[PDB]
Formats: sequence, structure tokens, C-alpha cells
Amino acid sequence: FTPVVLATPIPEEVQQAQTEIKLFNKWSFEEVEVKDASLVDYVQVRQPIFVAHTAGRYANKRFRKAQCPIIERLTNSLMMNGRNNGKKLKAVRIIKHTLDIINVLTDQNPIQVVVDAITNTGPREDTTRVGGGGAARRQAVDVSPLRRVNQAIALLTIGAREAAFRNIKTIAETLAEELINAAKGSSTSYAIKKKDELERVAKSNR
Amino acid sequence: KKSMKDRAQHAVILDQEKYDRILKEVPTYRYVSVSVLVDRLKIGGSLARIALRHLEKEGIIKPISKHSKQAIYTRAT
Amino acid sequence: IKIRITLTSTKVKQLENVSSNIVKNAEQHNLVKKGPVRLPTKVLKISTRKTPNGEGSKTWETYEMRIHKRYIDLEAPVQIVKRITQITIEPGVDVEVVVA
Amino acid sequence: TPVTLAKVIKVLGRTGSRGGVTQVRVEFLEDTSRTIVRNVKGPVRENDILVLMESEREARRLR
Amino acid sequence: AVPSVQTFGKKKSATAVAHVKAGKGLIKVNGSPITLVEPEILRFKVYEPLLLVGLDKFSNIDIRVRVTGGGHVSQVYAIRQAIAKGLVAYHQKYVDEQSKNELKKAFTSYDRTLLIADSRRPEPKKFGGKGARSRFQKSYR
Amino acid sequence: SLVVQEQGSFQHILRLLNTNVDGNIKIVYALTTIKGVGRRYSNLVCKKADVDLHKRAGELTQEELERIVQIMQNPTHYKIPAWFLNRQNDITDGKDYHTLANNVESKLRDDLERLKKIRAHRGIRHFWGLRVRGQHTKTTGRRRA
Amino acid sequence: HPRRYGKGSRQCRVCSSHTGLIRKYGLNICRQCFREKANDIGFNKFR
Amino acid sequence: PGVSVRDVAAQDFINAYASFLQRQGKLEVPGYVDIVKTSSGNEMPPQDAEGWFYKRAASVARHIYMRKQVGVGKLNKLYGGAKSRGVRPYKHIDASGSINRKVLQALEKIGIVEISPKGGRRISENGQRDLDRIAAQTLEEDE
RNA sequence: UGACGGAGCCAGCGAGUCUAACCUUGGCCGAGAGGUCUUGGUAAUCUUGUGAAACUCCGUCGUGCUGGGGAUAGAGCAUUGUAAUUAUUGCUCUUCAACGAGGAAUUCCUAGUAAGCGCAAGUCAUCAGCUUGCGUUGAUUACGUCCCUGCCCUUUGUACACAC
RNA sequence: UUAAUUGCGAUAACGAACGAGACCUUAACCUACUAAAUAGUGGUGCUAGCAUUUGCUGGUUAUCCACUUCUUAGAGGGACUA
Repeated sequence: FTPVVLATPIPEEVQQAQTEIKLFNKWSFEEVEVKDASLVDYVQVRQPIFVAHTAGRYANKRFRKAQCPIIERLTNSLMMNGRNNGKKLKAVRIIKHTLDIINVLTDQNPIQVVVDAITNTGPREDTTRVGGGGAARRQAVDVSPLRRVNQAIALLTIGAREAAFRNIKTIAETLAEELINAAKGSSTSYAIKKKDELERVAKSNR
Repeated sequence: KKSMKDRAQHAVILDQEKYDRILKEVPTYRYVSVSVLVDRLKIGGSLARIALRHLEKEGIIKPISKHSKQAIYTRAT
Repeated sequence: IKIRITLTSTKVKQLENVSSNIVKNAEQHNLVKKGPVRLPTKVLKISTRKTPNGEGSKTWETYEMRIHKRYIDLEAPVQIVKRITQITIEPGVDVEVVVA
Repeated sequence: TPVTLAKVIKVLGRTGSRGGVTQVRVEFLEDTSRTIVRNVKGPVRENDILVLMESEREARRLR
Repeated sequence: AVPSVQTFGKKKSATAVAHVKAGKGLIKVNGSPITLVEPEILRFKVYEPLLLVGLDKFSNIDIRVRVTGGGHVSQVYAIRQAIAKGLVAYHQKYVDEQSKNELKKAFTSYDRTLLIADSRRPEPKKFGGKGARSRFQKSYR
Repeated sequence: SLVVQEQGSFQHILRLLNTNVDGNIKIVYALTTIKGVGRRYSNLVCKKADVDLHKRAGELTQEELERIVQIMQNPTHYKIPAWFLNRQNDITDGKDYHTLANNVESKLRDDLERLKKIRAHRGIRHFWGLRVRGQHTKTTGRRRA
Repeated sequence: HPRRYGKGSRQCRVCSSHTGLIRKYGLNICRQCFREKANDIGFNKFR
Repeated sequence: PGVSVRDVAAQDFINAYASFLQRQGKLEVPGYVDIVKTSSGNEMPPQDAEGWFYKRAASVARHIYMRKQVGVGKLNKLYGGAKSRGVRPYKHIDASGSINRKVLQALEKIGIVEISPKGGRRISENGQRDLDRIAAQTLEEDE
């Protein structure tokens, strides 16, 4: 690595990250292999990005959403609850500060932690609706891994919304503490509590 | 039930009887930030920023990365 | 003598016939000039309700004027103010002759 | 948590009165060349990988 | 003469004309250099075209981009396409092919909008509704 | 980076202008508690008295509060351009006055009592308790009586 | 006759009606005669 | 190699220039100091009551060298903002004319800019050498 | 994912005076609305780069029917007009209530879409909380079904035919 | 099979028509043609500054020169599911 100088000097940090392999500011996109063999081909890896902002043509066809990175799936999941619509630069500021918090505590790669959290908190089976006539009944069958990850990101998103709502605690660390709790397993956060609630609901109506 | 709240008492003006313990109780903390100071040290968010700046003046902690209404910190290790 | 010819017409196929023609007449002799500028089309927006009374759905229509204007600039002495003023005018085409 | 790995090759069609459930043919990685019919919620197609909580069941159709 | 080429970019309402010439290797927009276009997050997003092959390609090349119109994120999305297209134009005007084909395939195989303009334009609003694909409340009995 | 000692001079309860004043909060916003003074006028008096803005109401000496509240009775003598006063160009006197926390309701009672004796359109409905500003009350404001 | 007006006393040019006027566009007429006139204003009707 | 304001960040430049006028040079005294809202859409005077003026001068001087020919009427809409007009939705409200006029008249005798024909004001050489030299020193203050 | 105040502060559609008085630039005065003297334009040229807002950066605040909210009223400052009182409307100060995510039921929606936000125009001498057009930021969720609400074709039944 | 009596095919039917389709406009691309101080771009002149050491930021219609890529539609090309 040799620093290259031009008519307008630039900080050496970006040049260092641009020398061998492109990454985030200090974070690396490698060593994030998924432990679950059922979630492959659905999470996007090995194609690093700098900022979660991207205007991709992912909503045109059926499965163009498969190549959507995990990180902005959280930011896109945060893009609701009314007045929070828009200003996606806030939606990318929250995640960057969230992974920054996970950097100091549990010094492993935060993006590998949220991937592990997605695998852990992803529900595997769920119940359906059956007419019956007069009364409604629920039948339980399996859930596709595409729906597994899509529901998994949402559970963290609306599990930290009310946790940081009407409280001094901000949403910067509320997402941070929720994802580590789901990853390691604590049975205290909203995501795990809802995951076992539907597991026992499906178990009862198996 | 919606009973009466606890009326949280985050500190807004420092004083010696409570200024002294920050240098002795904050240690042995792996992850530190502004938010943890508010809900655990019972101090204000603005008070946390100046106190951490004063505490980092002693060459123990460093901002590392910081921005508006957020910061990350880690004790001497 | 800075003779400027300005054209204003709605039918897009018509003033182009005029604009091409005056260029051809101005191409005679030498009569140095510039080509036809293309100014933005001033689309007019008139919006009215289809139903006269209040009965019916809230149906709306937008009637539009597409006026196209294209002027030319010519510079030459006094002969051209006589050899260009010959009017190649057609219904729907308006011409504005301004000198200097 | 006893789970089994499930491999899908063929798809039957979308079932259910609401249409949110799909009839999908699924095989097993362990003890392969065994056919068991199972249901699914999310969009599926050929060459996917699925995990089942239980392996001994058979549902023909759902409402 | 002077070796100079010019390109341009597009967005929803943002256009980014770029002036590229051989000099001391400077980058600036609206008189301000690359590290100040004020996205404060998408700063890396606009770094993207000029980092994934290094600074060896910008040793002695001045590029200047003028941006007008569009939203803030739309404005930021304009320079990256202008400099990438200007980078291609410089590769198409002064340097050889073996460097050119490697440069373009690195650009295309990573991101589309680096050189591909987005054709997803807003849909005109329809009568009887606030938005293009929105309708008023019916409220019948 | 200012460190201030908080000795026993701090008090949790305040009493100014014969009204209850709460402490433990910013003095600038603690003066808004006392009725008749709004957010805008609060900072004018706070900066006119040359007192610190970020100090709390509890940690406050007698001289500073006396200096703050002595403005209210006669602010015009204290070089104010005289457009913030709630009682300017009064009918009785014609001068600019600032009714304190206890004369606010006495003033409008006098204002209402002279509207009632005159039996104007704006006064009869005020005695009736209905709308006098022309606002529609046929379908709005049902659940107030 | 004693009269003041001068504050919007404009009627339809072709039917003399003080109903809704479009105006500020050179027509100062009513909506209905604007409809049943055709081929004069906004005739193109591409949209 | 020659540093202008465009080569440095906007926030640190107007802060360094504000501290320059805070410490050196007398800008002017507005008279209605920290008693105005600096606009019509706002209802609270600036928190930096002792300041808000020399940094006001730094911002307008930077922008009057950014732009070419603008007047106080333009300055009102430049620094306007949405006003919470009660129940009505937010609408843009222009800044106070007197505040922008006072700072402009404050800085005329300083020399930061001179009166231009055809409307607006054009930057003088005396008022732009210092406006440009400050940028040549503000980027080296970090180290 | 907030309120407030200071910095960065980017668009598009359209309109605009002749025998009349429209859009208004610049200078000056006033906290503000607003007032005076001129300048440019019958219009891509001048209003207007409509420098708009939502937006981000610096600070204060703090979980408190409180700095959210301005309904409710009082007084004062101006504009429109022959006249404005049941405040036309704008501006300034003060009073600071209900409302703390709304129960049956119901409305719109498959991409720049919904939603958030603003701009131009229609009503206008003045007055947008409406509508018509335009622009900024801009999600998750479907790629299926007729189960409810409706539609089309074929078969069957009808004591209907102004027709369930 | 298609959004479509939209097509194949079958067939006491053949020949047909209207609607849909077809057609037009708008939003899309054109560094391909005419191009254009009522839109601009670069340079040559005058002038202002920063380090002066090579550059950068500007302003200027009678200071001109070259061009239409960015701004404007004219004739046009361009995806028909190849």
C-alpha cells in the first residue's frame, strides 16, 4: 500500500479502505458466514457496500428482493410509524450508530451478530386461517425461509420501537441491545417472546 | 392501573457528595456511552457529555466516534 | 438595420413550413443569419368540471394550448427590409416584424 | 430443539382460501429419495432449502 | 490545444455536467472538492466510483462537476454518475483499451447506477386523489 | 466545563409574587410557571436582570430574584421598546402596563364587567358563555356544557 | 341609478351570468358555454 | 496552493470567522439586541443572546461572496422558515427585514462589501482579501 | 425517529398591466405585518435559481396534560374596500381547556407507489383547514384466491318479469 | 391461452362490423442532423483576491471566438416481448 497524492489531498483512511478490498469505514464484510444452512441464497453477502442507501429495482419482479443486503433491510423496516416516513439519511444514521455501539461491546463484527440474531429469532413454523363455518380455526404448517428473514427483521424493528417509545432511552442503543439479546438468547426481548408465542401457538394447533 | 410515576431524578447540577463517586464507580465498565450514564448514574444527558469530557481530559477515555445526541466510550483497558 | 422576424402559431406543422420558407428566402443572395431557435412550448392549463351541476363523480378535464414560437434574426442593409417583408402567411400563423 | 433439514424440488401450486399458502413438494437431505408433502407460507420455487420442526405429517389441502 | 472531455448525469430533477481535463489531478464541485458535498453519510457513496480501483487513475486529471436541481440525496446521486461517465470518457479519449476494459467491468459488475441512468420517473397525479395511485374516502352507508 | 458546588442554599420550593413557584428547573422556564408571564417575556426579564440563564431556580439568591421580579411592576422605566406588555394603551389610563400574576384575572373581570354593563353583542354572549369571536358552534364545541 | 359595484361586478361574456367565473385567462365566461363551444380553447385534447 | 472558503467546510469557517469578529474588530451594536426573534415565523430569541450577530455577519458576508447580486428582500426568504400558524399547516415565512438591513448597514462601513448597481451588493477587494485569508488560516487551526 | 432557536439549505407546474392599473426587483424606514422612491418585463429574458417545506449540523429542554397542543378569550398595531360590528384577513402580548395513540365498524394502496412535506392555479378587492396540477424524502408487505363484498361466460331450476 | 369473443384450434356455418385492440399525448434515451446572448458551456481580453511556486474561485455584453453534452422540440432512430 502506497498513499497516492493528487492536487486535492484526501484523508488516508478512505484510501486505506480502498486499497485492497472495499469495506465500511472501519468494519469488514468478511467472516459473516451464516450458521444456519436454511438461510443461504436469501441473505446477500460477499458484495460489500458503503452506505445502506440504494435506489435498486427490487420491487419490480417477484424475487429481486433476495439480493437486498441485510443492513438496509433494518433501515427499510424502520421506515414506518407515520411521521418517521422519509429522511432515509436518518434511517442510515441509526444503523451506523447501532453497529458502532455493538463494536465496543461484544467486539466481534456487529454485522455478523445481527446475522446470527436473524437466524436465532427467525420463526420456523406458523399457523394459518381456516374458515370452518360459524367459528374460525387455525392450522399450523411450515414457513418459507424468505418469510423467515422478512419476519425476523420486522420483529426486531417493532420490538425496539415501543421499547424506546415514551422513554429517556433513545433508539440508538435500543436496537443495539435488542439484536444482541436475540442473537445470544435471553427470553426477555420482544422478538424472542413473540417467537416462542407463535411456536407454542403452532404447537397447540399442530 | 396507571399509578403515579417515580419522577426520575437525573442530576442537573453536580455537587461534591456525588461528584466524587464518578471517578470510582464508573470503572470496570466494558461499554460506556451517554445513554448508560442517564439511566444508571442518574445524571442528565448534557451533564453526561461535559462530565465525560472532563473525565476524558484525565487521559482515561476517548470519544473515538461521536456525533449529535450520541457517543461511544470505553474504560481504560 | 437589425430586422427580427418572430413567429407564433399553434399548428406545429404549419409554422415549420413558414420557418423553413423564410430561411429559404433569406438563403438567397448571402444575407448571413442564424438558424431557428427552439423555445419551450408554452402549454396552457385550463381545468373545468365535466358535469354542470353537482350530481355525478368528481370528474375533471384539462384543456391545453400548445403554442409554439420561433423567431429569427437577420442583419443586412436596406434592401432586405424590402425583399423579406413579403408575407408568406397562412391561416393560424401570426408574424411580428420588429426592426433594430 | 429437534429439527430436520428439508429439500424442495417441485411445486404443486398455491392453496388455501386466502391464497397465502402454497402446496410445495419437499424431500429430505438425510435419508434422501423420500417424498413427503408439506405446506408453506412464503413464496417458494425450485432449489430452495427449508427446515421442519416435525417430519411425520401429511396435509392434503388447507382453507 | 488542451485535452478536455465533458460528460453529464441525471436524476429525478438533478443534472450533473462534468468537465474532465488533463492537469494536476484535481476534483471539485461548485468550487468545493469531493470531500465537501454535504451528505455527511453518502460521502462514502460518492467516493464509490473513484475508490474501487484506487487513485492511480486520477494522478494528473482534473475533473469538475456542476450540479443543479433535485433533492439532497438526488443531488448527491448526480456527481457519482458524472465522474464515472467522465472517467469513461477520459478512458475513451486518452488512455489505452487494456486499462479501459478492466475499469468498466469493475464499475458495472458492482453497481448499476454508476453508469446506468435511472428511468424510474415519478407518475403524474390522477384526478379524484391526492396522489398518483391514491383515492379519496368513500364513506357510504 | 464548569463545576459549581451546590450547598444548602438550594431549596425545593419557591414563593414569589404571592404565587407558588416550583424549583429544581431552569429559572428562565421557572418564571413561566407564574401566571401572566409567557415564554417570550421570560427571557427578556432574565437577560435584563443580568443573571445566569442555565442556573436552576432552587440555587438562587434573594438579590437575583428580587432584581428579576422588580422589573415586572414598572418595566417601561427599564428601557423596553414597549411592545411586549399585555396591557398597552388601556382605556382607563392610556399608558403601557404589565399586570402581574394576581392582576391578570382582576383586569379581565373588569374588562368583562364593563362589557356586561354596556350590553354589546360581544358582551351578552360572553355572559351567556357562548362564542363572541364569530367562530362556528353549530357542530363544533358540543361537549363543553 | 344609484350604484357602486366596482368590486367584482363581472358577468358571463356570452350569457350574462354572475355564477362561477374562470376569468384571469381572457374568456370571462361560464363553465357551461365553455363546455359547449369546442374547437376554440384547449381543443387539442391530447391528454 | 491558495485556499478559499469553498475548499473548507461551511460550519467551521463561519465559526472561525465569528470568533474572529468576537475577538477582533467591532461589527456594530444593533440596539434591539437579544429582544427580537430575527424573523416573523419564530417566537424565541436566539439562545446565544450575547452573540447571534457577529456570526450573523460571518454568514451573510460568506453568502454575499457566495452569491453575486442579492438584496435584503432576498435575504428574508433565504433564512425564512416554516411557521406553526396554529392549527393551519406550516407555511414559509420570510425573515425580519430590519435585522437583515441592520447587519448589512453595520458591515457597509466595515468594507466587507460595497453597493452594486442594478440592485444588490458586490464584493469589494478590501472586504474579500480578509474574507478569503481567513479560509487560508482556518484549515490549519486543527493541528 | 421529539419541541424550540441558530447554520447547510436543494426543485418543478403555472401566472403576471394599455387606455389599465397585475406580478413586483433594488434602496430606505419599522421587531413584525407593513410604508416611501425608483428599476425590469406583454414575458425562457423581470418577478424567479420562486434559494419553499419536509430535511441534516450546533446547542437548551426533559417523560413532567410540561417548552406537545392553541381551542378559548381580552387588548393593541395594519391591509382590502362606499361600508366590514355576528372579531373578512394579517401582525404583537397575555389567558393556556379537552386531547395522553381513539370501542363496534369502515376507507385507500402492489411502486417512486402509499405516506410525510411544500409550491403554482380555481374561488378572490381580502381571506385555504378544499380541490385541481407540480415538486422533495420516500417503507415493510403481495406476484395469490373467490371466503366476504361485486363482475363475465357456460349449465340447471324458477309459481319473477314493473324483474329477490 | 390472454387484462381483453385476446389469439390457437374445433365446428351448419360463411362473410362481416362496433368496442377492445388499434390511435394520440405526456414522462422516459440520443454526447447521431438544423441548431440557439429571451439557456448555457469552455477559452481568448479587463479586473478582484488567496500562496505566490505551477493553480483555484469569481464578475463583465458590444470584450469577442468555438460548440449544443447539460436547458429547448423539429424532422427522426430506438424494445417487437428479441
